[PDB]
Amino acid sequence: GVPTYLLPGSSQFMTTDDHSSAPAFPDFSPTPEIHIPGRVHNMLELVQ
Amino acid sequence: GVPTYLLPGSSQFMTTDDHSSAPAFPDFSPTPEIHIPGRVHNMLELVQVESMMEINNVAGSSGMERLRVEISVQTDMDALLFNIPLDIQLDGPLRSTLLANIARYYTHWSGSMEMTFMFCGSFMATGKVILCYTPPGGSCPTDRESAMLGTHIVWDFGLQSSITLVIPWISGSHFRMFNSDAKSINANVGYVTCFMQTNLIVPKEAATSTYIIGFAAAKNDFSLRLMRDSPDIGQSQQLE
Amino acid sequence: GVPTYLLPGSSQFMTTDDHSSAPAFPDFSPTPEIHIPGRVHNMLELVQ
Amino acid sequence: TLLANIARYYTHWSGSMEMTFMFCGSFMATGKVILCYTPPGGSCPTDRESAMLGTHIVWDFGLQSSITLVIPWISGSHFRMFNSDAKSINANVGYV
Amino acid sequence: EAIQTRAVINQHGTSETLVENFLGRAALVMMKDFEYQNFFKWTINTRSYVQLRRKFELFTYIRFDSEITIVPTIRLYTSYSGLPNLTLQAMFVPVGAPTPKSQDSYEWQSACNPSVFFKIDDPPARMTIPFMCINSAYGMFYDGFAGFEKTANGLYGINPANTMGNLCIRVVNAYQPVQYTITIRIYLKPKHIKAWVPRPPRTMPYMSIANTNYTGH
Amino acid sequence: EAIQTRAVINQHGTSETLVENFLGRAALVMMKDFEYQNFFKWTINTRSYVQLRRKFELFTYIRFDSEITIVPTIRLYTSYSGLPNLTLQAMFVPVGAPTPKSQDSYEWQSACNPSVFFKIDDPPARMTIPFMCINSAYGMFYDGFAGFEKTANGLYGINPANTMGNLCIRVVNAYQPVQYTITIRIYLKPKHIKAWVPRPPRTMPYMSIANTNYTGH
Amino acid sequence: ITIVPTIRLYTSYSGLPNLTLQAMFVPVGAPTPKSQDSYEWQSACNPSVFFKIDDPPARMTIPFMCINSAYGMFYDGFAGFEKTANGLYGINPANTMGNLCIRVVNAYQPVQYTITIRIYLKPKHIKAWVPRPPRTMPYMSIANTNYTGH
Amino acid sequence: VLQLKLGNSAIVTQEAANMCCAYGEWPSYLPDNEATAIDKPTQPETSTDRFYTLKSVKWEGTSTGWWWKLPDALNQTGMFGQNVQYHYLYRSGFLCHVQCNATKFHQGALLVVAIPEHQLGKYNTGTSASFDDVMKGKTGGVFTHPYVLDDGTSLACSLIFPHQWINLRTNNSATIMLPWMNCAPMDFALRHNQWTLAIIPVVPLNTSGGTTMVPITVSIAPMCCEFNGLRNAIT
Repeated sequence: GVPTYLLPGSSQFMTTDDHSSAPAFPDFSPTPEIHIPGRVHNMLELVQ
Repeated sequence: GVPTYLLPGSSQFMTTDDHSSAPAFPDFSPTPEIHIPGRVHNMLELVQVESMMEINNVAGSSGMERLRVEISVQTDMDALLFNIPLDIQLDGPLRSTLLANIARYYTHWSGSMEMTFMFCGSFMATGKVILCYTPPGGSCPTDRESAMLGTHIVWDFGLQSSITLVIPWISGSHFRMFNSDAKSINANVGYVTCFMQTNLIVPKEAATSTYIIGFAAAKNDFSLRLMRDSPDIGQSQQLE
Repeated sequence: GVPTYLLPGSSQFMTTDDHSSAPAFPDFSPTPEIHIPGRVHNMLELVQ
Repeated sequence: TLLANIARYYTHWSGSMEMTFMFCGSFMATGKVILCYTPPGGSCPTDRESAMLGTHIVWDFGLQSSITLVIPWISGSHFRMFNSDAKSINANVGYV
Repeated sequence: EAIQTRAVINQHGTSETLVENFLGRAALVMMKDFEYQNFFKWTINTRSYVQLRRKFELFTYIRFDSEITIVPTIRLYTSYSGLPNLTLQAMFVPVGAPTPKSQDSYEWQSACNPSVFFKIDDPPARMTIPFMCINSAYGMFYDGFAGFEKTANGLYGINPANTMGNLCIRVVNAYQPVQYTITIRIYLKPKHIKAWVPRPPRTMPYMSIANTNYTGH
Repeated sequence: EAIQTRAVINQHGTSETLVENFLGRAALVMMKDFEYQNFFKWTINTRSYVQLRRKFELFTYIRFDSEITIVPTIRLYTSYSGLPNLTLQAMFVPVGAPTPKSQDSYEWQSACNPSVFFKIDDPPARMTIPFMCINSAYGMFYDGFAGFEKTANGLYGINPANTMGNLCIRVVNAYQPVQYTITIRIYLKPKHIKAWVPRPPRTMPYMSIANTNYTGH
Repeated sequence: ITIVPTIRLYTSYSGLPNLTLQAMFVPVGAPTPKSQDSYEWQSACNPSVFFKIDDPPARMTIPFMCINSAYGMFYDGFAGFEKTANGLYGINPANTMGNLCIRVVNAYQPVQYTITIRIYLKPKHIKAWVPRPPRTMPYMSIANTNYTGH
Repeated sequence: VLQLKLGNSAIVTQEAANMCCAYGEWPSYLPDNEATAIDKPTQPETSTDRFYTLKSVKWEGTSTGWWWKLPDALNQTGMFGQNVQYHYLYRSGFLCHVQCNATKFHQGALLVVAIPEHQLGKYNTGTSASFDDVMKGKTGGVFTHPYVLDDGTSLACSLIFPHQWINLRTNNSATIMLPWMNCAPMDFALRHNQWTLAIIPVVPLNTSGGTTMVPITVSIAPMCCEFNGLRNAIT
């Protein structure tokens, strides 16, 4: 096997972490995206 | 999956570990760095800065009086002016220098040291003094003859007001015996001692008392190791 | 993350293991080695 | 404004601001008004003379019904002193 | 009394005000207690708390995947401090499936509803629910009715396609001799956010959960 | 009585006296107890203990990221030796946000203040807080006033831009039947240190925490 | 160094508390703690390890910290010239390796327990010089290489 | 004998103008890439770039030292004072000049040290220094405990700051050039000081048949003043 050792904060749950998770529906194939006008990429577009 | 097995000290928290951690603000974009003058990369840059010594060891002198040694017409040739033990861990003139204060954060030190003295008398005031260097393990001179017999410079402060001494090597550490409670202190690594060669000569209108101030700093070959806690303040008892 | 599973003897401490450990003084820079005569590489040199 | 409502979700803001005014009187209605800008740290004008003495536009709304002001820079944040409970509020960054 | 201070705000870049970062924060969407009804049942929505609802109502159409983290805590009653390491079962029930009615109902073994088995003394459970809506995006606002029946006429603004499903959490372990209360915290982090048609922010207090009515102040 | 010994100190290299190593040591910055006020609240600063303060006051301007490790310990009262495996919540509150006032205050679900959920019997929690100051570097010394108000005139040397934020730690688990005391240790390890304008070291005892006053000895 | 702690209770369940332990290495140039709650436990320069009873044993590596190039197994000399040092034959202050202080961070629990600490030392990167005849006689002390009968 | 001329002001010196640039940096201007993210400052190269000669102070045998805080010393003096009072944002360097007038029969040494961010302290009290204690204007302050630099540090280690020595038997002039010393691109002049020009008599002034008092002249010139624009068009 791979010799590994655990670090501080190993089992912690941080509300701002960025990790992949386990998909609940591995074969769902969601609804295709269609064109909807007025998309917003940046909140700065709202203040102008 | 990956077959893994845990090691000793797997969940331990060592205060000196070097590991990446989870960022709390992944998209903060901190303030841009701007140019600020006088950046410091190495703590060794601090000890090469010249700093004053307390060359006045007369008991009872306080404050600014500790920073200057008085030469008067009453002072007789020859008399001992001041003595500087070149140990940056015991009480002495070097205890107030930047070099000593920084080195108190470390255990072992070695390298060369620069030393400068300034005569702050009047313009026409003139005289001769002898600055002596005693290597480690030697005997500190007791009179002008012994000082002259060793490594020395005959300084005529009437001509030039600044003289610079280059100490070849100083070294020291902190020790603790194995099975004994006896205290171990690093031995002396030499002295720098001043003896009056000729009496002070001043005009009638000038003052009859003058002063000498001193500075000390390390060279570029100085080094420090094994950072520790400075006992300069202390006074803590229960990790309040 | 990496899907991993633990093995038998995962948290054990074997007195004859050979693993790297955490350095207590990461920036100590120990004393340089100097030449000392009469080095011994093999204990067999002693019996001859 | 939308700008204020969005910026209330953030702490530090900086940049320029656009401002427009519209006169909704009748067609033949006419007159003159003075729009003044006071930079941050200045004194708000108290009469027409002080407003004219600063950065300003003399707006004749009889001719054109819309005028646009360009504010050079506004800035602000939220502050909290270290060892004191006294409230800290960002200072004014100018008036129009 | 307020101190009028200021600072030279030096900053640049717009990566923080991205919509993926604006709505991409894991927020607490539900917190419920049950003393060993007898189990946790809650339909997933983002309108439970006013802050998140106001943030989400800034756009008309939003499409996102849902990341759910379940943080359980147990407090005992009356006498040691040993919290049992119970096993928990969180099952996601889509809209087209029935939901359990009791602790030992038959739906807990559905084999089509995804379920997570996790322990109290373990890291919190976490699973990602994809975009399951019948439409291309969720409708934050709906100006219409579900149908033509008189029953639907009392359901203005409710689009049945906008429901997100049910999260049912139970304690698989049987009734222990001791008495305990389980607190469940549900954290929702949207992923792959896409938003359309921004709207004026809400400026008035909410009067209900499904009608956008307003009252004074 | 002291033994005058000596050794031939043989060493070279300057990598140890780097500023990144001089101030880059994880030091204990706070230690507080609370018996289940009722929770841990403390504004982050490096002047709490005299040693670290004296080390940091060797420079005028320092810019660094903060690494925080929280080490909790629990001791019971009056009768088994079973320490409950409680869940802890440490939330970092920046300067522009309000701080909680009670155990169950609304700010614990802020969704914008980062929070860490960790257990007693787990490895200590650890998170990195970046350089959040409004200026390019923290000011170890400030020769000025916050404002012009008479209130600010009593706050010499206090720059509101130098505050680092608040760390609030609570026990999410409800009140257990047993009585326990929680001890919290906060360890701060600066990262990416940059320092400017070195200063003479402090040689005199400190008289307060925010004025650099001095007294005898 | 690997630290293996074990705890045995007294007088009544078999539940061993999962206490937190703190092992700190103090080099020769630093003071050592005198009590459980002494100030040196937060030295911030002495490395410390926080680990739990029910975890894998703590393990850390201490480098070659001697002032000399190698440790002296034998020293034919004295520390200094003082009369105090004359009673310390064979003791070289440069050969000390440091102190290991281990405490229980957790406060006094209501129950009574005894903690046993086992310290395991595994040398690494060994270099040895000048082999010597093996010891053939019983040791009489720890720091003098005295010998007695048998 | 040379002259230091800046704008319409000139100072005659004793050729000892070996200028000491603090931290080896000349005061230049706010860099272009640091000005895009903040308010755009103009460059009033007006009479602000002249020497301002304060009132001469008396050096006696019991003097403890004098300090001046910048830009507080010039906040109510001339065009610089006007621009400070009318603009809310400022950024400038400085060029401090110190001169002494003494005969060949006088003695004494002055340490002219420019201390950045000198947070003044008190003695045997917990309350911080009041507003009047710090902001002393062009009159300047007087050291009470020069041995500790009035802040608990050591004057002995103050040599690490940009400094010059005035030894009456060698020279009588000191010139320290101070760049912008702040953690922000620009700052507020009215309630924050960047430098503190201190003149501590390390060696007391002494004489037998002299005047027992010599004057010390301090001249300070802002170098690269920049203020917020007060006339940007709003069209």
